[PDB]
Amino acid sequence: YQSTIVPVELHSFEDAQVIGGAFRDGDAVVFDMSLLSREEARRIVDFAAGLCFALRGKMQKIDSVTFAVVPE
Amino acid sequence: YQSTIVPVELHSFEDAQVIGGAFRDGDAVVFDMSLLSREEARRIVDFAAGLCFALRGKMQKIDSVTFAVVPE
Repeated sequence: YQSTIVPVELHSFEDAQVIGGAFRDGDAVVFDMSLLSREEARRIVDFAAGLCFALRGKMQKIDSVTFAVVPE
Repeated sequence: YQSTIVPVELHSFEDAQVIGGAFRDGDAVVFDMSLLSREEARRIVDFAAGLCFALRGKMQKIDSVTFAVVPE
């Protein structure tokens, strides 16, 4: 069974849990921050860095509004 | 062998890895943000929330400049 990257269009910092749940279960996540304020985008990236640290994953910047988190 | 909470006096956002390493190994961490700028304190708390989410831990606010992360 294939494990396609989970795409997430973010709406607020509360959606950090959507990236977190998928990544915690072992899925790569690609997320879009273009509907967020500058403040909330920063918050998401910091939360995602904490996810990656905890589970030994890697965060990749695709562009100014698109990042991916990839499991170990 | 006892597992005493790890106290961390933070100096920059780079010290998120000090909270992260201890919490990832299963230690509770109590950290002080009184030497940080407002910007960096926010960044630390968001990174710590990502750590807690990933490993099913809990973050507790002690006061405006002191928080703890506790493993599951």
